[PDB]
This record gives sequence, structure tokens and C-alpha cells, in this order.
Amino acid sequence: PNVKFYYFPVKALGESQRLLLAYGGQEFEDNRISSENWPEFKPKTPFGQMPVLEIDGKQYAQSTAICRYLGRKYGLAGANDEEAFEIDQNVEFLNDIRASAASVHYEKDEAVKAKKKAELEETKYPFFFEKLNEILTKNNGHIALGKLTWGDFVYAGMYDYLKAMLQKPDLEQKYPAFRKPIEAVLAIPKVKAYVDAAPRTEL
Amino acid sequence: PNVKFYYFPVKALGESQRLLLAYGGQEFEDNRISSENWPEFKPKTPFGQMPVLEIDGKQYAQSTAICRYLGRKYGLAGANDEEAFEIDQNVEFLNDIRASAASVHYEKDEAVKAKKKAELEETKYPFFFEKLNEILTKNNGHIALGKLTWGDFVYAGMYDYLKAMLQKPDLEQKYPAFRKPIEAVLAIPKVKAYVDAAPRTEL
Ligand SMILES: N[C@@H](CCC(=O)N[C@@H](CS)C(=O)NCC(=O)O)C(=O)O
Ligand SMILES: N[C@@H](CCC(=O)N[C@@H](CS)C(=O)NCC(=O)O)C(=O)O
Repeated sequence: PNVKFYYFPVKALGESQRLLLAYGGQEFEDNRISSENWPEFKPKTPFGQMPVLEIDGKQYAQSTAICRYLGRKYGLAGANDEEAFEIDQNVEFLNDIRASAASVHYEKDEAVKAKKKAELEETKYPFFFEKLNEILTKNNGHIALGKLTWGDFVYAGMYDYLKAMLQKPDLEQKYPAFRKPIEAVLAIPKVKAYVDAAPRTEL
Repeated sequence: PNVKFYYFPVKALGESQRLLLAYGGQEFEDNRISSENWPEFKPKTPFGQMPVLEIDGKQYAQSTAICRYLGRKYGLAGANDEEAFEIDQNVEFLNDIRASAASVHYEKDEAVKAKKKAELEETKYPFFFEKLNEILTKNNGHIALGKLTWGDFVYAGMYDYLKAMLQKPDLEQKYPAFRKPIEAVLAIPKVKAYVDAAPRTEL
């Protein structure tokens, strides 16, 4: 199909779709829209945001919903309702970690940012990280089902952005499992080939 | 099946599952766990939080993932991948509105809460509400597909909690469409019967 993907020139919420498209052997226009040019595209999007995936002229918005749809098309969404559920479940936990980190990162008052961070360090982060370590260990380096699923692509796509927001670049020294879903996705030749060819960004 | 649902004695994130179970004609133990007793249940949950749905001893956590699963079991998740996608997409937009309201509501510093609110009033809320009004209008009073789906139950379950966080109890005076998904769910006899029999809470 004619496929076009629209997102900013970063990984953040959109890289997981690019990686999923690479997995599926689906060639696509990687439309990396600069901040300066974005406003001319914004009213053409379903909700006024990116990412947007366009397939034969039909637009799909909302990052996780797009990854789930691509995961289903590429056989990465489990074999029945209960398996599909587990992936949704573990990805929704990942989104809580992202949301908690985002609440610190996007605080523009450096003083309030500082107290929010301290508070999360003692009350949510330790529990999130131990829980993520349990899940990655239970699933042998994967986010769900003990094998490759679309949830590994969501994890791989957002991992650096998460780390940048957590302000622990050194996260995976205490938790070497945290690298494993990325390794699983980058082990896939097509995906490795796309990543080797693609720009790098810090988030 | 033997079904048990565990959540706090409020609607917030868990009411949508109770309503979906009522729709499905699935009798269940509505286990409303008080804050004071919660800690004894917390280590028995998959992630250390509620809601948790237990079916024949197997636990399902993560609210949206549970609603999607129940929606699929009850034929409320569309008829193909593209329809299922649209529901996921529009519910993920709803979650952004919730997340934005939550960032104000859970601010414990009343001064900072005040500036965050003012900032959202001029920069995200007007766009969210117009966009939600468009979606509800396009879909004839529903969150997606122009008909009843599991996304209407998510909306119905969280609507009061959202309003309490937005600090616009008067939301649906400017936007009478905002009441419609609730009307669609409450029009269903089993669901109306459960709601008539169930406790009321302000969120
Ligand atoms: N829930 C949406 C969130 C999308 C979102 O926040 N997009 C941001 C970038 S990561 C954006 O388009 N900002 C531009 C704007 O709002 O004008 C999704 O996951 O796709
Ligand atoms: N992403 C989870 C969030 C669950 C959540 O935040 N649960 C809260 C109540 S709404 C909770 O269990 N708080 C108790 C605690 O953390 O000890 C979901 O949607 O189910």
C-alpha cells in the first residue's frame, strides 16, 4: 500500500511505529516534520497531533492504538483474546511509567521539578522499576508472553525518551534486563537494517 | 464463570468494567475495597494497584486493557481490525483528556495547582473539548463507530471523575453532546438495572 508516516524528528512516541513498519516489510514515506513547519500540517491531522499513519489515504492517529493495529496485522498480537490482553496490560503499565516521568520532565519550574522528582524517587519509581524488572524477567527479556510482541516495539521506540525523562541515563546498570526488549527488536534483520539507516536522536 | 472484581469504592477508573460486566449479563462479586483495608490486598495484585478482574482465579489488571478484553468478549469491539482500531484510537484521546485533568487535580500545592489550571484553560482544554464535541457529534452521541462500543463504557464510567478533575461540573451546558455516551449506556436495561442498584459516588 501507499503508506506515509508523519511524526517529529525524534523517537519519543512515534519510533515504535517506524520500527513496526520495518518489521512488517512495509516500505513507507518517513515524513519527519520539523517544529517550524508542523503548524501547516496540524489542521490536516485527526486530532491536531502526531504521530499519524496514513495508509492508502486513510489516517490512523494515537500511537499505542497504531502499534496495536500494526501488531495485529503482523502477527505480533498473540493468538487469542487472553494473550492479546496480556500485551495490552503490560503496555498500559509501561504507559504509567512514561506518564510519571513526563510529569517531572515537562515541569518548567526547576524548583517544583526538583521536589516532584524527589517525591517520585521515594514513592513510585522504586516500585515501577522493580515491577518492570519482574515483568521483563518473567518474560525472558520481553514485555509480554515471553516472546516478541508489538509491546517490545513500543518499549524499544520509547526507551531513550523514558530514560531522558527519568533523568537516569544509567538505568540499565542496576537493571540490565531493561536493555533486553531493545535487543530482541534490533536482532531482527529488517529492523536492524532500518535502524542502521535511520537518524539517531537522544530521545 | 466465577468472576470477582476488585477496585476502590468509587467510579474513577473501575466503573467502566462494572458496567461492561452488567452489559454482558455476567454476575460478579463487586469487591469494593476500602482505603484502610487495601494494603492487605495490594501484594496479591499483578502490579500493586486496582482495578483487578479475576475470572476463574486468573487475574486481569489495567483498566483500559480489561475494558477492551470485555468489549471483545461482548461484541462491542467492532467487526474488523479497522473498526477495532477506531475505538482504541478515540479512547486513547479520552485518556489524554483524563491525564491533563489529573495533572491539575493531583497537584497538592494549591498555588501551583492554580497556575497549571489557568495554563490548561488557554492551551489544551479549549482544543480538547472542541475535539471531543466533534467526535461525539460525528459518532451520533458515541465515542466511536457511530454506535455502542466498549469506548462508551470507558467514557460513562469515568465521566464524573473527569468532571471533578476538570473543575467544570457545568461542562455539558456548553456541550450537551457530552452527556450522550452516558445516555447510550444507561439506556440498556441490564446496565440501568445495575446502576439503579449500585452505590453513587461523586467521582
Ligand atoms: N495520545 C497521543 C499523544 C500525541 C502527542 O502528544 N503528540 C505530540 C508530540 S509527542 C504533538 O503532536 N504535539 C504537537 C501539538 O500538540 O501541536 C498519541 O500517543 O499519539
Ligand atoms: N494504569 C492502571 C492505573 C491504576 C491505578 O492508578 N490504580 C490506583 C487507583 S485509581 C491505585 O490502585 N492506587 C493504590 C496504590 O497505588 O496503592 C489502570 O488503569 O488500571
